[PDB]
Amino acid sequence: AESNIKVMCRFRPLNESEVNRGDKYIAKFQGEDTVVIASKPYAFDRVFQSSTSQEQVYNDCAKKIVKDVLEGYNGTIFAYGQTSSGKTHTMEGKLHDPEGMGIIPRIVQDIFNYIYSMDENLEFHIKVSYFEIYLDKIRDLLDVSKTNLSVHEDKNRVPYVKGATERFVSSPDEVMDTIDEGKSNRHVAVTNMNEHSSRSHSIFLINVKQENTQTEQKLSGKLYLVDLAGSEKVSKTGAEGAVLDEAKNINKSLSALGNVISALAEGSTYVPYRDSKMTRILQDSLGGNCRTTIVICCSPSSYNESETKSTLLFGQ
Amino acid sequence: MREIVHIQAGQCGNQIGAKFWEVISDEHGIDPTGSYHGDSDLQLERINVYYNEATGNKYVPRAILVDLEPGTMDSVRSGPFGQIFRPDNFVFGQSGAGNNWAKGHYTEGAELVDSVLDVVRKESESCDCLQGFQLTHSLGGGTGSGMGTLLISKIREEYPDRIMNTFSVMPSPKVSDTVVEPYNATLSVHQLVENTDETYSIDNEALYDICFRTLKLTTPTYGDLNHLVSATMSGVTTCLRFPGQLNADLRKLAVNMVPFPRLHFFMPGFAPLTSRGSQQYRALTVPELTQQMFDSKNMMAACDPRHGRYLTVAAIFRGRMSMKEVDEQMLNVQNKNSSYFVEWIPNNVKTAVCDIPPRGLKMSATFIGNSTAIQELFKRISEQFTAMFRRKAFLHWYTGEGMDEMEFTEAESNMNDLVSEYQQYQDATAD
Amino acid sequence: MRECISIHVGQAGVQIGNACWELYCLEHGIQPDGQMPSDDSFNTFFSETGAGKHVPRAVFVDLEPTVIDEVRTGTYRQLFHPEQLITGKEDAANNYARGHYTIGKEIIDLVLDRIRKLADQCTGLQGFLVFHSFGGGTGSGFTSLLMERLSVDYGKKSKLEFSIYPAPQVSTAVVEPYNSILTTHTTLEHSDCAFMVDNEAIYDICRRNLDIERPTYTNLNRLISQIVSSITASLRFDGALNVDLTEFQTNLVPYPRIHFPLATYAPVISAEKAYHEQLSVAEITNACFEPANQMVKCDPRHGKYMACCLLYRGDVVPKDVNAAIATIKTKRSIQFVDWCPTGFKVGINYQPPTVVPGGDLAKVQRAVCMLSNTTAIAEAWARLDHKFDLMYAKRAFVHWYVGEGMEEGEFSEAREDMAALEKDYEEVGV
Ligand SMILES: Nc1nc2c(ncn2[C@@H]2O[C@H](COP(=O)(O)OP(=O)(O)OP(=O)(O)O)[C@@H](O)[C@H]2O)c(=O)[nH]1
Ligand SMILES: Nc1nc2c(ncn2[C@@H]2O[C@H](COP(=O)(O)OP(=O)(O)O)[C@@H](O)[C@H]2O)c(=O)[nH]1
Repeated sequence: AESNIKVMCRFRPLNESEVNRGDKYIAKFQGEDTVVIASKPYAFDRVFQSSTSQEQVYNDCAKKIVKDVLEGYNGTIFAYGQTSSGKTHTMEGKLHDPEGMGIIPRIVQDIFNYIYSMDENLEFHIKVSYFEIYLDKIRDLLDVSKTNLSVHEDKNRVPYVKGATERFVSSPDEVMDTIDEGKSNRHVAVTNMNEHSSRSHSIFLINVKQENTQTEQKLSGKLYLVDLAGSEKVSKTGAEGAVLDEAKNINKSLSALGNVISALAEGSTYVPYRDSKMTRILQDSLGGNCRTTIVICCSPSSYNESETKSTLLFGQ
Repeated sequence: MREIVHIQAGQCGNQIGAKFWEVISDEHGIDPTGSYHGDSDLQLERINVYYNEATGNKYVPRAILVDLEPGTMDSVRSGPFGQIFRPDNFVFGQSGAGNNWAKGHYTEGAELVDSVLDVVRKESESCDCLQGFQLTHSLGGGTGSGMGTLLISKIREEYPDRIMNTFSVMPSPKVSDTVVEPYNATLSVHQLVENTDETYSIDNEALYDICFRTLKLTTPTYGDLNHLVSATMSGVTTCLRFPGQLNADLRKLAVNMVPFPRLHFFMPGFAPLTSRGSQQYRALTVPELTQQMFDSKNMMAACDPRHGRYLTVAAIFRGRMSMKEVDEQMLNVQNKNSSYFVEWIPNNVKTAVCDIPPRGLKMSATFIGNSTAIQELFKRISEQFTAMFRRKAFLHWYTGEGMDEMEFTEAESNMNDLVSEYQQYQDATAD
Repeated sequence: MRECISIHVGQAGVQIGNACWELYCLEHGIQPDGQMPSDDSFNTFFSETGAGKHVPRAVFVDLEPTVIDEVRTGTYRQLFHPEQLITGKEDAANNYARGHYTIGKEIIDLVLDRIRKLADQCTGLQGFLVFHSFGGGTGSGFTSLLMERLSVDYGKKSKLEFSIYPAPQVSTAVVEPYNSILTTHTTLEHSDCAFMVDNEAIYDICRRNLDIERPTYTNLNRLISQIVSSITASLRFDGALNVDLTEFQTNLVPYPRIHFPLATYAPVISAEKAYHEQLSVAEITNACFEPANQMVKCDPRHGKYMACCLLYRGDVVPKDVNAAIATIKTKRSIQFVDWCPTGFKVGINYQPPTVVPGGDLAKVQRAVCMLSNTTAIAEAWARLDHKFDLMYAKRAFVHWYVGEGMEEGEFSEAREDMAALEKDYEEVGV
């Protein structure tokens, strides 16, 4: 529901470099719920192990989110993790593979087969917008050469990203092609070790309309999928000023997000939304009629030991 | 870092700035005509924090003076600081917004903010280790409001990496005369709470009360209100402006002062606010100055401290004393006044000590506080904004100059969240 | 002869540094012109360059400078050589993310290279004295980084830390436990032996013991300096053992994690009692166990005692020294903990204390510095524990520190190790 926020963690398996080079497997699973990572337990909703299926994952996690987006609520899904953590496979996977495909092509599938199930009373009209936050400002992931967008609260006092390209989307292929031009236009940075380093939190909003010709009611369904960048120790990376500018921006907004989840998880007094620009756009998505899933993406390798830790320590 | 740059925004921003400058000049031993006629080299030393150099003996204030229509620049050039300002830094313009915030941030001011962006860029590119902008800002005016905010926004877009420290005049709904003020203030705050780093709020009624009742000036003229703003603007810069005992910088204040990031509406205060006379001596000796500073109505915004609570409080002492009261009275006043200070911040009071007092005086204090009572000031502005907006009043002002209904609503909704936010930390506690 | 580099960083660690070196100037007889006037050989801390110029091994490191200005223009300008005066520019006062990460990066090399250079000019290196403001912004952000460096760049030589952990009352940052926690996590790995410094007891002591009114930090630095200087006197001045840095470490804290000791100096007294009575070797040693006279105002009454190392500097009689300690050890009902074996380690040096031309202590004869470790530091660690959780549960301030350069993870990790460190000081029993 709203109250029960699905904090999940999903460990990838070890890779042939991690297996041959021999950074070991950290986890000691207590259960479905709880894992021991290096001395300290971390309890969550669901710890998916490295032996889990994409189908099991999606159906426990994602499938009900979509039904609820559809049936009267909105939904959020958050994906948190660093480069090579296994975020690619969890959030996207590979669409030609019916096993291998993840959260975004499975949502495109159950959304469009929700379309192809019902008949001509609901008028399904999906619009999508794709935008990144990069050095404070909101860049449009679709349309090139903008400075900032305006994220306006309406008469219902809900944030609409004004200035963005909304894509009136009609085919599940069109959904997908969108991601590809989008991801191409992203601010990723390439270093020598860190190749696809994500320097933007990116918000994908699938606005599913379904307004009934019959019952006349204005039926809708906003799904926010938020691509969360990974939290970076500049003691670790050692970088330059311009790359540190990014890394503090990430860390700040991430941490501010955890303060709202903490205040949401508390059910506190103010429950902030205003100060972080991300929590501003996701004002109602954090704190409203939202069924919300946080998918944590970690390595079980001893390379990324303090990264897993730092990430798991999120969930309060 | 080193160089603070100063910006005078609004007819008052000009005035209160020019007095600030008058003070700091006199303080570092510079004549308001031009020359360093000064004695103390220690008081000379860190001049570049505010001043630009010039012909060796003259020092140039690194001011940017913003005013929409002409005439204000003419008043300051006319004034006894006059010639100490370099005429390039008179950033005047032609046509006016006349209080109207929309007219200011959208319409008119657009021609001038390229100009100003040029000038501040020039002085910022002029600097060694750029510290921050300290902007004297008529919060509910038009030149200060809509243009000063438009500028803050250009300044922020340009420099995230510098300290945007504002001194922001927002008087009460009791003594104020500017009509559309409740609109100008909401629109201005909607930019400020998003944009600025540390906003030190100031009230003319509080300055009036300080003069009339605490100090006992007969007629509180503007330059009198300036005497007190300039003193606290002088206060807050003190420790980086001179060598002392302890810390310096305004960020070292601010990092301590703001517990969550939008709680940046500060309340300064000054002391000795003693009537001019002989006893005086049996008003305050040294420890007793702290007892004055910690007292109720001494504050540049008039917050009755029984009415809210405090978050972080800091205190800039100027004069050659010990942390004796900073040991003793800061303990005892947090012990006894326990109701006032929020118990979630482990020991709330944050003192520095600078050796140099104000020129001629012996011990001064600057209070710098985050008073949760500040939200009543916002509550009434938000009321009056609701009233005017609910009436649909002043269309032939704002909406004519292109203000949007969503951005009215937003600024309101932001201001009410600011209220709810400052109020939650009033409410908030320890275990 | 065995050459000890004193590094001092922070507002206070610099200031206090300056007083340390001013009493070392006076103890060793250097005039502010640079010149030793007569025949002595204090080449530990000082060195004569060729002309009559004794240059210290004092490394002043700072941000935007205060004291270095006052030093090279005015205060022993002709003693301190400008190459050893390391100024900085950008800001981090309070802010640990700007300290240990951002501005620390821009600093480190210019500082480190200067250190490697002085340590090149130290031929017979004894090791480091590192003086720093532990909870401070100017201090600990960069010094925790500097120690991280010198743990490799120096290797097996020891870092003798003096660590200003704040008073339960006098508190100039709000975020001083955030500093100190992160600072502790760092020194837990990269410091050799850590002398926890206060403000409170020290000020308490000036009013109770010293009986001057409520003095300025200048006089109070002249208190600390007396205490640092007595520690170093045993290297500086000739006499018994306790020359090595390792001679403290090894003697004090042989349990590897338990590396913060405490200390005190005596006689601290009034010029009145100086005239009025003459203190005996027993009475100064009885002042060594005195609870009110102890350096960090953590309570020795509620605490139990661990190791005890006593440095006597003055003409003392070793029998009477053996008796003072024998008797007071035998007699006082203080718990010497059952984990420690029984015994003090004593140290008697010829040279008496030296007094400053100031407004401070008078010309006493015989003098002692108690080094100890006691369980009472856990009380100090309790304030950290209380105070941290009090903001952290709130998540106050985190927009300044995690927002500007720190990672949030790092806060919990240090919370866990500090807490295990309280379990370390709780492993003090049988
Ligand atoms: N004994 C002593 N204490 C001092 C002196 N100067 C400051 N202190 C205080 O003792 C503690 C030392 O911290 P600081 O040195 O001020 O911390 P800092 O490194 O300057 O940290 P920032 O102010 O954040 O840059 C503070 O609470 C000071 O107020 C001094 O000369 N001696
Ligand atoms: N403290 C102070 N207040 C003043 C002074 N002169 C005018 N005021 C008041 O403070 C506000 C100044 O507004 P102004 O600077 O005119 O706003 P602008 O329209 O943006 O130029 C008004 O409400 C004035 O009555 C002065 O020198 N000092």
